[PDB]
Amino acid sequence: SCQVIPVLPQVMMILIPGQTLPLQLFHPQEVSMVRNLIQKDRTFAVLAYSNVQEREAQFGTTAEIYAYREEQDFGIEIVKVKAIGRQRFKVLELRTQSDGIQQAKVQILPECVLPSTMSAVQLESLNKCQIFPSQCSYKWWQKYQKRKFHCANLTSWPRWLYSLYDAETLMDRIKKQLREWDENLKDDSLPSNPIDFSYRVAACLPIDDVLRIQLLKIGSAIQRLRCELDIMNKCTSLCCKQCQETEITTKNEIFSLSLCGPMAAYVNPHGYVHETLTVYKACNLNLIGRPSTEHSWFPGYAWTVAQCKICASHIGWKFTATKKDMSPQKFWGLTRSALLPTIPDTEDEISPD
Amino acid sequence: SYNYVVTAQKPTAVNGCVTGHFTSAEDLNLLIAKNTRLEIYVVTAEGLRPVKEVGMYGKIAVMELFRPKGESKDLLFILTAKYNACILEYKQSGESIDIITRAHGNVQDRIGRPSETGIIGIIDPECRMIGLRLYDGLFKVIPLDRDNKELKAFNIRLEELHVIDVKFLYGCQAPTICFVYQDPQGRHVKTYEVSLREKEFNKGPWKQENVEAEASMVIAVPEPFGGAIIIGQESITYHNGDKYLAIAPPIIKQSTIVCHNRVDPNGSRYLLGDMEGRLFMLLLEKEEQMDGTVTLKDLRVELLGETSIAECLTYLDNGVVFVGSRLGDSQLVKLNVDSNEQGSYVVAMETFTNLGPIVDMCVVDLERQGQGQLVTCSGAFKEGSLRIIRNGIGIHEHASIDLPGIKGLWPLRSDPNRETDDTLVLSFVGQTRVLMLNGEEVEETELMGFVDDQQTFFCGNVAHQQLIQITSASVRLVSQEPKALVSEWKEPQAKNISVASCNSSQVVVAVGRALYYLQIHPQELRQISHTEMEHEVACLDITPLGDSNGLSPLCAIGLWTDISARILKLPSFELLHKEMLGGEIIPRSILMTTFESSHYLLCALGDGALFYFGLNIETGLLSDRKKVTLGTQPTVLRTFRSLSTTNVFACSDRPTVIYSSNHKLVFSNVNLKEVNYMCPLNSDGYPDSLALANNSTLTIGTIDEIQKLHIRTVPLYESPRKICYQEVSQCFGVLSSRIEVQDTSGGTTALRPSASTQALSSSVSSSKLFSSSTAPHETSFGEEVEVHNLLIIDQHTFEVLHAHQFLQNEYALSLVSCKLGKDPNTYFIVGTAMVYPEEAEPKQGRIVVFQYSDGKLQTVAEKEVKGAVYSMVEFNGKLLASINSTVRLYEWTTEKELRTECNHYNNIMALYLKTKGDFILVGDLMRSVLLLAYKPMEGNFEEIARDFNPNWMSAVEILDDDNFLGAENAFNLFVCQKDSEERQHLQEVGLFHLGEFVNVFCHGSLVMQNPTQGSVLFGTVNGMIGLVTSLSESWYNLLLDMQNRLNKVIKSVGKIEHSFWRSFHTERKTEPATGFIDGDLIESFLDISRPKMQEVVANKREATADDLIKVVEELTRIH
Amino acid sequence: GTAKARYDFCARDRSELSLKEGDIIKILNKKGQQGWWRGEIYGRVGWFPANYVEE
Ligand SMILES: [Zn+2]
Repeated sequence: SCQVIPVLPQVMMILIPGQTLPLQLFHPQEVSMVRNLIQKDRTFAVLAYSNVQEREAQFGTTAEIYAYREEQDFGIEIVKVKAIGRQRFKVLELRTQSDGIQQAKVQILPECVLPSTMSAVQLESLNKCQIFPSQCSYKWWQKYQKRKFHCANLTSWPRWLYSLYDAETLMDRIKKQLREWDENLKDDSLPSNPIDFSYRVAACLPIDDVLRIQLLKIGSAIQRLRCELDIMNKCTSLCCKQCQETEITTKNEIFSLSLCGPMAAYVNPHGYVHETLTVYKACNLNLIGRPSTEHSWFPGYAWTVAQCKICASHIGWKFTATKKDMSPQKFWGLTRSALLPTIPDTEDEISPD
Repeated sequence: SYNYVVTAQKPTAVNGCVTGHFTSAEDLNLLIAKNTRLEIYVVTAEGLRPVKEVGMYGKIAVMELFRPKGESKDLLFILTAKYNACILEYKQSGESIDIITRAHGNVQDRIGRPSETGIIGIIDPECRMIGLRLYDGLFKVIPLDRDNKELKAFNIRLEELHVIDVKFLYGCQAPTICFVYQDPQGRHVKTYEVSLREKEFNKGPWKQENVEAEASMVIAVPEPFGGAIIIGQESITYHNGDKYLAIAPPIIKQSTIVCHNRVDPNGSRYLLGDMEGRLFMLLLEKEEQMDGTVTLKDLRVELLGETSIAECLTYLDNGVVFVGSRLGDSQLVKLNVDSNEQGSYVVAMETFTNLGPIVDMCVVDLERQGQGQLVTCSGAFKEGSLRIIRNGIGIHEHASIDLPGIKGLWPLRSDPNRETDDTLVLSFVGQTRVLMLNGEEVEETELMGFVDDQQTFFCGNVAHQQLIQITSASVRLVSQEPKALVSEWKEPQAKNISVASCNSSQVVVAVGRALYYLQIHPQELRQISHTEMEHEVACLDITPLGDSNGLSPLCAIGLWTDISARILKLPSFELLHKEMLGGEIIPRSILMTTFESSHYLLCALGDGALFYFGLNIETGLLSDRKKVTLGTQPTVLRTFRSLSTTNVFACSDRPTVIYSSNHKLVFSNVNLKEVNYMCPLNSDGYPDSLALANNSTLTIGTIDEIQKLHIRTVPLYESPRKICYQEVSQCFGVLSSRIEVQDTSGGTTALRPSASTQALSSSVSSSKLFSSSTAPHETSFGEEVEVHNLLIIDQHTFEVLHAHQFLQNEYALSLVSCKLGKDPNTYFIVGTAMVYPEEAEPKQGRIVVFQYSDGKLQTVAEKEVKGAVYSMVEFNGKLLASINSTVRLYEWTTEKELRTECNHYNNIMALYLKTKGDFILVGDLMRSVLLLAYKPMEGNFEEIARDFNPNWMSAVEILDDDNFLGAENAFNLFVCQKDSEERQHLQEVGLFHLGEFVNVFCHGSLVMQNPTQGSVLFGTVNGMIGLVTSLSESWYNLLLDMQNRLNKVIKSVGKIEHSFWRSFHTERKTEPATGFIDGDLIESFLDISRPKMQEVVANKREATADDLIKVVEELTRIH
Repeated sequence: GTAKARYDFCARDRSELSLKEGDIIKILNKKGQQGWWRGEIYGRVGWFPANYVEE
């Protein structure tokens, strides 16, 4: 399908389906545009810019406005809007209108889905033995793999090879990494559908713009889950985006103080989006000024500006508790917009599937 | 592109078997579903009589028999993978058999997610409805009535989504369905009533009940017991509302039960099969309650014995059980009252060959005979095997007497008391030599009353204990016991005999145009008929058939001018059917013969053409004209039985045995360069042998099994994985993996002895390249440990010479045999991977170079790699390998070591590796085709093109530097062309629904080769061997028209059009078939009747029917 | 729009404008609480309070 869907000018985020896009509009031209999108029940576009300086984009996501909050204050009618990505797309044309707003000619990319790798081998063999409920975890996984991938020996590959491409096994492998960071159950918080699960992981992973662009370019949910695991296992280090050799934090230090994932979308009083990742420790960061509690995203904890040790670029903030009864006593809220996941040693970015 | 694809060996794996009365109400039948084929048999005391075999245009997903109201015999319901429902009726009108379609229709939904437990189709006992479960939460019902021809069915919204198994419950007021389903709480059994009027699920007979966490089988128990049986891993329960009987026997915990079948109609006994290949008896004991109805006393399980790993079982009769296997050979077993010493009531009777799963294969000219052979890694677990497949029928030559210029052969018996043959009379130019057979001795002797200065046309044993000899001078009769000439018929004008033929009781000779019918009686040969013909005689035959078994009432003949085959009555010479033949070539030979039941008239010509027509023994008229060329020199037709069936040997440039299978004539070649004349022989020294004769040598030898393709099986009793050949050492390298249980003593013990344990020489991969502290070995007792291995199996005897075992947790994934660098030694290189259960991704692996010398596999090099080695190939004297997502090229140094020459890191796993010259086609399990190239001046790889479409992929091959064949999701084949401007992407130029899962592609052919470009064989999971050969566009354009024209005339089973069946299908994408020609459809042009060919061939180049016969016949020679 | 800077204000994130007294900032937007206004000094774009800068 094809649709000429409008584009907001102030948006600089790379939106993933399912991910929320917070907004705070001061200009009345884009406020009126937002309100028209409510009545006509149309979706706007979020262009994933490769070169954001000269506004160049090849892919994106159709965001639908799901929340609007007009706050008529003494100064100006300030609005707060939350939107949600729905369908991925390819950019065909950028029709810049006389009002300074562009109407992108969009081609909706199809959500590619694939059946179980064992079902493509045979039709009726091992059908009765396939899905099982719920003794220990090791004994359940050893027999689950041997009973589900019993057809694998009929092909030119082993049982363990197909486990690297099974959606259920890939989802569980990710869940084991996520549970180390967050102490939340999958039961209702994380979805069971591989498509929704892959996009949920993509949104909460601390990754740079180019990784999100290549992750959005992926069509199959199976490939997306595999690429996400490659980032988690290979990129066990987050560095400064400006100087690309300044180690700030590692994978083993990621945790969730807020019970809403490790990296949530927060906004400052000036209408700017900060995807803050919570980590216990964060080396090579200079603290600027005194510890403040004004508009504190983590109440009780005091924030202090944390800039890079070499290039002094804004990376995040140090959060320390005021009361001794709090647990933990200290953590760092690092913004995604300034972190580069670096593979340690001396190898550059690579990721099978 | 333009590629042609034909089936070299039909699928052998069995995926469904039923018993009923499909052919006749009295005949007990056995129906077998060999994927895209249906076999029909009759249960007899000997075994199974084959009746019909038909080609279904779809993978048979469900197969069931049923007989509704107003039906004399069972009707067969079949549903295919593309959801094509059909009700087929068997109708035999005389000696002709036909499968007609009573009702047909496609039951595919507009939008539907296929269920995890495949397609489940079941029929109601009273034949009131068909309950299908194609998609999750949707149960479709077809109304079974004598009116629904198009099969319009209704879909019902089922709240239960994850249904494991479902069967229509026997003994009910309304059509009830019993099923076991899974939900987040647990596995439970539920029942519903299916109303056709309302189209909804009303409450069933009994409440929902809980079942075992590993319960996955439902059995519809028939009257008088009723209810259902639920089989699980440890427990077996019974459900009849009030009663809930359950047993947990220890004899069933060793393996998961996977199949079942009923023995008694009432349901007192049931046969169950498991994954380890065991056979069990489930006995429903019956208590005698005095109120007429009976109650279940207790369930009893007993182990009968060991059988092949059965996908489906079926009880035939008198303890005879058919075992339909997917992994191993399907077999026919007998259950005895008394068990053998080992304690097994199961005794095998017959074994049916199954080549699948063909996990790997290679083409090797083993006997250097010019014709290639195919050795395949077949089977899995105890069913592990290696099969050697070759085209043609072999001839095991024993004698070789040099006698050039033999013009006829005949077996004789000088002594009457002996049943065996002791004389072999040979004819020569103007002379006749006689040979004696005292065991293996052959001496030139003289038989009394047999003239030797005349050329003989026929001689042999005849009625009243006498001997006959038809010579150019006259017909002679010799009394067998006193050895003397007793009667001699001579031509009145002393003319020579031109053509003659004689049988057990009659003698028919001809002199130019004259003909004389004579009869064999004690010491006399009396002339009865005297008839003149239109033109001179070309050939004659008087072979009697099963009309009366004595004297033949009909006679066959041919003419010189106005060539035609004619039939004559013996006491008169009435012209019954004068089939006129075309061409300026006379018929050299003619023969009347029986095949299974139907009689045929075979007529051969000087140009090598052969005509065959059905002939009725009473009327004497011909039917179904079918012409086929075998050789280019005149053909000689003689009969021989060999293994309890009449067969015809056609001596010509391409000698061939004309035999019958599936009530149609088959023409399989014999592996001999040329045979001029031959006859069957049965001497003491040469028992049940054949006497062949060519331009220079008389040869006596035993023929092979009369069938297309000769297959030799080598049992290993363990899973083979890869195979390669090493010509220098005259043996094969085969990766294998036996399964040893974890011992309580801290070791390993195999469940049965196999190729890797029982070897001449054995060695362990003693190496420390991997440290002990890597992953803690935490496997409890009874865990399935896969012990990988490399076998050095011989190429002549196929004996396991060596079995090198790898390290603990080591998995061998690739194997090649080649000379690397400037080293003259040929090595066996194996790529491995360290698989620890706790680790998900393989972070360790190695590459081992081996040298088989002094009967022991020595280790030359050992290169450790940080990843799994999935594939390796020889590349211009440098070893190319795949470590996780890295394509590395190694150089073999002068100090025998592998140094890293260059690396190419890709963003896709490297599973497939194929090369042609300096081109490298890499692939992934998710269809990521990537073409790389090694520039020698640069010294590293460079990407040329790629096409990353998300789809499952099983195999890949390079046809040429531009075309790249591959197998993809939902049993399809595709081709990728290179437009060498836009060059960095591969153009997909081929789409074809094969219907088989290809595990391996291999370049080569199984033809002698003393029309089409290239030759690629392929091995599938269902044991089907196919062939892909590329063809010109002009030839594709011609054959593409034939595909559309043949579909209009060929009566498809279930009325499924060829276009839809062979069209691409991956659920989301369903495009038509392009860049491919279904060779099996083209080959069926010869099977259709003669008037149908004129309709097909309707419209410089002129269409002519005969012209297209030669083109289709040329395409059959490639396989 | 001239608008001179009068007091030094250090930016706390990538959205705020790092300021040093003396320079003129081209006012792009002039609406917000506590006089927080958007501005650009040719290159860098960001917000700043009114009690620090003067028109
Ligand atoms: Zn920095």
